[PDB]
Amino acid sequence: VIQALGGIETILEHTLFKGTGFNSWEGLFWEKASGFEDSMQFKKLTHA
Amino acid sequence: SVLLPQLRTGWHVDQAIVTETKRLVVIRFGRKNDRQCMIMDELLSSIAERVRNFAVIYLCDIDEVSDFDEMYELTDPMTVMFFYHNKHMMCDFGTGNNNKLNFIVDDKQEMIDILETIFRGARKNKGLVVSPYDYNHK
Amino acid sequence: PSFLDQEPPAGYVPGIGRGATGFKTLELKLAQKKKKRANEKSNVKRQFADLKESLAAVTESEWMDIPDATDFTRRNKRNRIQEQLNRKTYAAPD
Amino acid sequence: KALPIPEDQPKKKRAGRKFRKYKEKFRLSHVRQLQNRMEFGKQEQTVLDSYGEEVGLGMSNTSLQQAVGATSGSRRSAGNQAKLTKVMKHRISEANQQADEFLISLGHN
Amino acid sequence: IRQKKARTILQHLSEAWRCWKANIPWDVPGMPAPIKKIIERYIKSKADAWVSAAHYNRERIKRGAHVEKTMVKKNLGRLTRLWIKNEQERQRQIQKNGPEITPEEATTIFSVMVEWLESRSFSPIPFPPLTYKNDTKILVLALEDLKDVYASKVRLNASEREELALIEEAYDNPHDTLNRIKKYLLTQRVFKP
RNA sequence: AUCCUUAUGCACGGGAAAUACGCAUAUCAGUGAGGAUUCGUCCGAGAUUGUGUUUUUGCUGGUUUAAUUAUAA
Repeated sequence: VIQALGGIETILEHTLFKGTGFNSWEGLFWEKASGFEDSMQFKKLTHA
Repeated sequence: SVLLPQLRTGWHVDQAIVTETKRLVVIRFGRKNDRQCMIMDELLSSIAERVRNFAVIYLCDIDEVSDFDEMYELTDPMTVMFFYHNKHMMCDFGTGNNNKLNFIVDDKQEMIDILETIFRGARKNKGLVVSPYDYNHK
Repeated sequence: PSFLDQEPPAGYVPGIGRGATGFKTLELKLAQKKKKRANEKSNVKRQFADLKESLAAVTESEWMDIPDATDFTRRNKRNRIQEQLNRKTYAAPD
Repeated sequence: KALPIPEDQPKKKRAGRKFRKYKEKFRLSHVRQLQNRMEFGKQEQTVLDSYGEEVGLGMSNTSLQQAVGATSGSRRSAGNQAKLTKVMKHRISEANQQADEFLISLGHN
Repeated sequence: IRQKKARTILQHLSEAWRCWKANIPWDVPGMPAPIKKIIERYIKSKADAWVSAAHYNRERIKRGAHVEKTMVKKNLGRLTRLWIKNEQERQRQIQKNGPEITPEEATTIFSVMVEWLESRSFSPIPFPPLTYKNDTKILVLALEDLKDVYASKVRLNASEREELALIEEAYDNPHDTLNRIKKYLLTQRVFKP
């Protein structure tokens, strides 16, 4: 799928990722949201 | 219904809206022979006590007192409106009319998340509350 | 809700009352075309009519003297046990 | 019973020693974070659930341990290790002894 | 007198409707007979409406004519309620009218097996000896299979962490837990709902 | 005179839990609360009901420059 989309760069051109202006992406990690979300669930929260 | 108190006068109206200090004000404008103005009357009938801390519910028939019709632009059988410290609370539902309310909410839990969410917003003074739920297609 | 008990009016129009903010002849023949227009032109209740009638014999003492209600399903107990037991969660050990 | 009031409160922050050990339960571990971090540009490690569905454990192994499939020993928190409720505890132990005397009645006979 | 009593009257409309949701026969003294009759007839009406409505929605959900949403949700409840009701019925009448086998039939059946096994030369299963080489080499298997609901989960709810506790203890002090088993087999005939 | 025992109280050191604990003019409850089984028996003190808190109780912790005033004219 990646290659058939024209290789990574041609994707990232679809992103903001140049905005963060890392030169190359090769050192980076994402942050799963599920972590943040859960880490906010152990608190005490109204259904809303 | 019996739980829900009602309004007989524009005087009742604006006194109420003024005279509830610390909590939201909820008012149904609808005509007893409407369908929804029964249904929604039920939905709110079941939430009355459970919210009574931070809000309060009142029923008003347009046919009783039609005064506000001109000024608040009342069409539809049933429009709920929310007032907190005399200000018209505005929570965009994505429905396309941010002011007031129209349609029927089919879940208690939802409805509570609304009355609450708006409330919490109105305690900060933000004019816009952003609904939890975009029901727009209605 | 004392002003539901009071319920006076005053001389005032509601709008300024709060300081509110918004955020025969032609009609005659019109009526002619109205009544003209329509000129060309429950079961439930019926059921219960017998019983609501047969209550005719019910003394107002029994109306006064009647139980009010109960809970047979124990809605409270089990309910509060649920909304108890779920109160918290935890983290799944490593 | 009426829902209390939506309004948030200023956080009381009291962190003892005791109170901390009582926290370590509810707050994500370290490892449990080294899951969450999804290495950019490169497919996760995932494993197969009971259901075979893949649970991504993203960074939970430093990339040196992916090449060797070294899994992890790293740190295992004994703080959040799950433990019985009070009641259940005595039903357990109780039943255990009871069954054990029944047994020993098969021990001597 | 009315209004005050009117409200409560509404209640027994509810507690009626629930107590039919529960099958409970719902008897109160001091409830004047005619009213109680009324309630009955009412519940019959709302009942039939509710049931027919549930099945009505259902098949639609199978076809997919737009069901809104809360119908998809509540439907499962307002339905399963029934399937329980049907079950409770079938078993009432399997008390009253007694088992449906009749012994004659049973004789053929049981015979069939017995002949089969003899023909098959088959020894029954021994109750596990208190020393059984596979005991450990078994428990682990069974214990893991109560484990793996969880192996994804980040957040154990309450009832869970209770289980996962047990699974770990028995998974720790086996000889004790085995003894607990063997007793349970040899005696326990009563169980929690 | 010395020691042990028992219970209770004040303590000191140390650990453990904070789905635990309360509270109640409630209601009952050795004049049986509740349970068990090998069906012969055995066990023998709280249960119910309502209610409140329960990621907590009190406290304490670290990051988003004063006024006064002096010349020879």
